[PDB]
Amino acid sequence: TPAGELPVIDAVTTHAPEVPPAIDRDYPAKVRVKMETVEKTMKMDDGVEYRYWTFDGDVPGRMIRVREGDTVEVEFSNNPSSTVPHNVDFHAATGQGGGAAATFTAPGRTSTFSFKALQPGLYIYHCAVAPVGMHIANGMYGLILVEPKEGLPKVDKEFYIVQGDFYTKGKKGAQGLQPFDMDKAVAEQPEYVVFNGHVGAIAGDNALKAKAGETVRMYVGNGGPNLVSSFHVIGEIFDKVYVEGGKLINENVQSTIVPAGGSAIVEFKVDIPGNYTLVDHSIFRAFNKGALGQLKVEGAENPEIMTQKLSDTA
Amino acid sequence: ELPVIDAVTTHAPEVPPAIDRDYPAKVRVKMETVEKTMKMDDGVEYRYWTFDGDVPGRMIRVREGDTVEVEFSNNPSSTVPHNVDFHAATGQGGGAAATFTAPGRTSTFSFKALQPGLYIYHCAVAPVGMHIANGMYGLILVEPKEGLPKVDKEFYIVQGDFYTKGKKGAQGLQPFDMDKAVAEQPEYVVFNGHVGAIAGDNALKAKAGETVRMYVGNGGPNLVSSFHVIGEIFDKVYVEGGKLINENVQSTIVPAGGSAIVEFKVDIPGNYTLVDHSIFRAFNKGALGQLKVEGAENPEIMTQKLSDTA
Amino acid sequence: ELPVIDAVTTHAPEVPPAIDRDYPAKVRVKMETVEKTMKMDDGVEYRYWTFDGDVPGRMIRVREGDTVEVEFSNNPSSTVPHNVDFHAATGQGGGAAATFTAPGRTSTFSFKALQPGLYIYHCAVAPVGMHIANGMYGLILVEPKEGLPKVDKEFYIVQGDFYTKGKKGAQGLQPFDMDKAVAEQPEYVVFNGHVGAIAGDNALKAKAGETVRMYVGNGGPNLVSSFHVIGEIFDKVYVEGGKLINENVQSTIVPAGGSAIVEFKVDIPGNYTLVDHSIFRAFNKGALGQLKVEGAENPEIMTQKLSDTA
Ligand SMILES: [Cu+2]
Ligand SMILES: [Cu+2]
Ligand SMILES: [Cu+2]
Ligand SMILES: [Cu+2]
Ligand SMILES: [Cu+2]
Ligand SMILES: [Cu+2]
Ligand code: NA
Ligand code: NA
Ligand code: NA
Repeated sequence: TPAGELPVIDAVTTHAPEVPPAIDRDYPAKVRVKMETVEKTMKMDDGVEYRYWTFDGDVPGRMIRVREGDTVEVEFSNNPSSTVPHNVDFHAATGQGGGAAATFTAPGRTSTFSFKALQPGLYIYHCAVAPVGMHIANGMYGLILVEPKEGLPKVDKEFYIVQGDFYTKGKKGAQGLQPFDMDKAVAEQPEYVVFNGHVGAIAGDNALKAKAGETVRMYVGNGGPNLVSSFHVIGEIFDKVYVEGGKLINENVQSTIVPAGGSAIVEFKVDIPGNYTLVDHSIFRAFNKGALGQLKVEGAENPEIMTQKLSDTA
Repeated sequence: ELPVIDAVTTHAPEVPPAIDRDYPAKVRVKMETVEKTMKMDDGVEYRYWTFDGDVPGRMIRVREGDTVEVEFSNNPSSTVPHNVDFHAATGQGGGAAATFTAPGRTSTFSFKALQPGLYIYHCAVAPVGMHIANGMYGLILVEPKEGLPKVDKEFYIVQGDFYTKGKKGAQGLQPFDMDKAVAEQPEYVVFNGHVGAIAGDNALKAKAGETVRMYVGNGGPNLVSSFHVIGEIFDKVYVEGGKLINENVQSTIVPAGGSAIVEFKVDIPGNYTLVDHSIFRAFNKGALGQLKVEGAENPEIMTQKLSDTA
Repeated sequence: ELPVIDAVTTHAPEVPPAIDRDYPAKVRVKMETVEKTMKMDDGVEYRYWTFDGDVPGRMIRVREGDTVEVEFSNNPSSTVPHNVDFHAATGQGGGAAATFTAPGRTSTFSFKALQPGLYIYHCAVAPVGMHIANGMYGLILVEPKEGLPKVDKEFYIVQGDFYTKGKKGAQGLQPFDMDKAVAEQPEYVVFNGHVGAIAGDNALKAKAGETVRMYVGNGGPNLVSSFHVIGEIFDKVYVEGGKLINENVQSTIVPAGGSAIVEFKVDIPGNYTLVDHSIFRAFNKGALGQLKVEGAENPEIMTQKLSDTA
């Protein structure tokens, strides 16, 4: 069926950690997506600035949500102030470079192309301009969720989380604007490992929020470029894991691998209030390089699941 | 309320016996944190921080739906506080906040084991990486309500990476090296705390024809293990320690802060070698264990060298 | 006893024909270990240690329940002994002890392939890591008794990490660098022994509409691959080379000393890139292959650039 004969729907995309609403369609549609590539200076950590290359102004790019069988029409613009061309490779797309050749766009230009989402899953998209590693390492990646035809189960809370490793010339903590360091990248020796582009992006005042009793689903991406994440939530167990973001489901998992350029979906029920910490359990990444997020859960205590310190004695 | 049962815990590589119970119970566990100097390798000493005096901590075995009440003691000679985060526990820090214990003090708390699996537990005192890197980790097995299938031999194996200021082989007491840890460049990668801890005279033992199950933990702090047994194939793998079962696997990933269960039947006698198949860890950094199998040879499965010609 | 059959082995990226046998057989395999200098990249030489003259070794294909008889020769020009450990073999060293062969000698031994799967084989002479790092690894496929599903194209792909004294790009003969190996800091990461071994004029080839299966091994010694095909999605993944099947996976882990099988149908023409998606390995260290697919375009699946405006 030609895509021009399908009803046209403007995509609802979200900035991390938000997720677009679930799709209540039982028929294919032509989904129009607008993306802009912007090079901009942002805060990586306290007193540390970095020149990010972004989809739509932050890291990761905005999340896209479509249904298996949809045609995705992408209007791809590269901001005039950009120093280099950019494009996008959708791991959800079947064909040359996942769309990279069709979306090769110089600064001040706009490209359009479309692809059919043939297979459900949770797919990384990222820039593929040479040198690809640099474009990825500077923050050009995001997730597109392709729902199964029948949809996914309903859950109370959904979060959008993408891990990435960053390579600065100075050591972590070195102040000022820090340029990209190709040698550390080739050596796979990052200074920062973060969720959603920046240290503390989903921690402290920016923590994720939920209420006791709610079911939580996390769409977890790994833009890399290099590291593989042992993803874990302190204080919780994964009721379900879509292994490597695929169809296969594992259960009762404490820590699951997220491949580089890959993904995973994890689900768990937050039973009792508390502060839950997302980490890459290659643990020195979490507590020394920034691979640390927080989930605030409010509600009524339940001693039957866990008690506090009942006593301390000599 | 629930009947109270004293936990049977075991020092690696031993495993507690399977649970013959069909009802929930309150299982009492005693844990002590002890800082002590032990041998890492020939002529190399290390200041370990341990649960119950060695690395890994003692294995705990409970049943889905049990209440686990932990009596947590910190030796008076300890220099810092310690606690425990059970990946099996649901709630704040897996119990870390409730078990924050200064030297010479005892804490108690409890949690219900809601989900079966094989869960790492470890200290979570800041700086978390250092407490883990010094050896404070172990495994707790939460059986399914119906139990696990019977096997002849069960082993308790936990990999960890260690960071010494001196190069591997440097003699004497070797302090923890924060810079190498942050860089993820360990000097030692071992099973159960020390080079040779389950090799040579400390090898695991079985008999030909017996079914073997290994509960494999990875305390990290940083490395991911490509776990493999030289000379054998995994008939079953509980993927990442979860419910999903894989079969006919030669090498399986054990995530950092994660686990795996593998099963295989040892068909013929011989020495079978446990390794992290990121192989320079095994044969240069110490990630090497041995399973000695006794019994009658069988040429139909494998022969010795049949001929040597020019 | 058993009928005797001479093995059909293949040079990468080719795969032996599927087995149309419904009965067990004695499959005779001849292997020779050869040390030889070859091109790693433009103007870069390396002293490879090989099974049968290249990296990886030739692929072996047998049926579950077969007896594999190996005639193992070590070329007289070799400087050290070599052997082979089959991850498919059950028993001492996977055959390493039985095939320990000095230069100019020949060893024979046999093993029964008890379990189906896709198994790494590699040399295990001390120092094991160096023998592997110099290129001594390959794959043996043990079919299930009922065989595998039919596919149009089958490819044989093995990733390996290499450790040279000089930085990648340094011209001339590059010796093995033990220090970088222990640090797991490779200069080259390649498919099938060399930069470009399956790219450009050596690219893999298929036709639009064909189903493709890749037998993907990771000889290591150290790295774990996030295997990905740019422009495609894995319809099927035999997780870690085992019996378990995943679907709709973009990137799958290949453990060190492990394997994976992936399947996908190439719908439209184009150049598809095999990479380790630890992406600096692909575009800076050489872990890059190409699958060129010819056929008729289909804008319904993907279009070219439809417009370029201001
Ligand atoms: Cu770009
Ligand atoms: Cu990609
Ligand atoms: Cu501690
Ligand atoms: Cu933990
Ligand atoms: Cu050799
Ligand atoms: Cu091996
Ligand atoms: Na829960
Ligand atoms: Na066996
Ligand atoms: Na396809």
